[PDB]
Amino acid sequence: FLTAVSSIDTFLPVLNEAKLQWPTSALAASSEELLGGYVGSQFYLQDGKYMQFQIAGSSNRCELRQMIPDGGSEIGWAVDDGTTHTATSSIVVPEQVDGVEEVTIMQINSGEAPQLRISWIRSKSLDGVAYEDFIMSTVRIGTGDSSDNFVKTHLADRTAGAMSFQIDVKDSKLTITVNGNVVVGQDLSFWDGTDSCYFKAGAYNNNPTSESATARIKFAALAWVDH
Ligand SMILES: O=C(O)[C@H]1O[C@@H](O[C@H]2[C@H](O)[C@H](O)[C@H](O[C@H]3[C@H](O)[C@H](O)[C@H](O[C@H]4[C@H](O)[C@H](O)[C@H](O)O[C@@H]4C(=O)O)O[C@@H]3C(=O)O)O[C@@H]2C(=O)O)[C@@H](O)[C@@H](O)[C@@H]1O
Repeated sequence: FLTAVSSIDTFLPVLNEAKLQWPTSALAASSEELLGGYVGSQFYLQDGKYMQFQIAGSSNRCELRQMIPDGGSEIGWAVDDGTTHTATSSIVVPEQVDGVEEVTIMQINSGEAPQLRISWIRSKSLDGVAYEDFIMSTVRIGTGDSSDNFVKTHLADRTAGAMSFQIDVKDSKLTITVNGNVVVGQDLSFWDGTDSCYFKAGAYNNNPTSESATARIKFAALAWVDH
């Protein structure tokens, strides 16, 4: 018997502003269904306090997608609309099983390309330095595929305990704060006028080396706010 995330109060504000996609982007459960007790092995309340996401398979996901609150439709905002768009979370990333290589846990996505992905990464060299078992940001500065289209940053090594995140977008600039420390005024002006941006959070499994290996991510808190 699995306990539903909506059975406690902690996540109700964000569930009232999200739909769930599982196991792919095109298969979704509405905000109303989430508030109404949606539960499964992919999305349940773990140890009485964690909104836990689980997913296996290449490019599969169990992920919340920002909606207009109170039964509204899909949100679309712009990096240059003058409003500050903020996402906060507290995440416990447990040890990922063999075959899981990268798990995107928060995003700014849009109808064009992902402006930002915060992901757990097993192993990567960045600007001549090797990092392992760590949290990375990937920001797009163009629409191409080569590395010049991205800015990748080591944010923090994965910790045993909960790790807090804050993503702030205002006036075409991005700030990321991890455990209260600023880790990224990153320019987003390439995306000026893109009116389809939205936040996501959960687990999106990228480039696994086993199709059966299950990514698993635990949220102690998640909120998205517009000021
Ligand atoms: O930097 C290196 O050294 C290596 O980079 C390798 O290329 C990377 C890119 O740098 C990006 O990380 C790129 O991110 C992709 C994701 O792989 C994934 O396709 C994602 O998919 C979106 C998609 O838009 C879809 O519509 C839906 O929204 O799901 C996804 C989402 O929710 O975000 O889109 C990202 C993107 O396009 O920005 O991934 C590649 C990669 O191959 O993994 C590579 O060049 C390697 O050789 C380098 O060593």
